Amino acid sequence: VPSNATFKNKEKPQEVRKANIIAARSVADAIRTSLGPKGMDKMI
Amino acid sequence: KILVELAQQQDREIGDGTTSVVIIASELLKRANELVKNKIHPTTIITGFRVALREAIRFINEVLSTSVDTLGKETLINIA
Ligand SMILES: [Mg+2]
Repeated sequence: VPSNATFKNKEKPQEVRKANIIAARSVADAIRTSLGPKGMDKMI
Repeated sequence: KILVELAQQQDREIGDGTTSVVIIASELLKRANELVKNKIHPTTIITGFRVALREAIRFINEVLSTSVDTLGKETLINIA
């Protein structure tokens, strides 16, 4: 059950995908406050 | 820059009142700063100012005075 089959290598892509999701959800949080009739305008 | 462009605007339409339009607009935002601390959403704050404005414009038209007044003009001299 252990020690057999295969072992995962180069686990950085697992962290790269996490860094891409966290950075994308951070952008979606600022625009989330503008959703619906109760949303607010964003001055840039 | 909004009140800067608002003071420059007031000259275009009416030509007078650049002093009163800035003080009123600054006070509407000043008292609304405590209204958002109540958690009241701006749409409720904006609607409260607009519904009160619709009744305010109608009230001004009810309290206006005609230019007739007395026999002589006695208006344009006092207007200036
Ligand atoms: Mg004046």
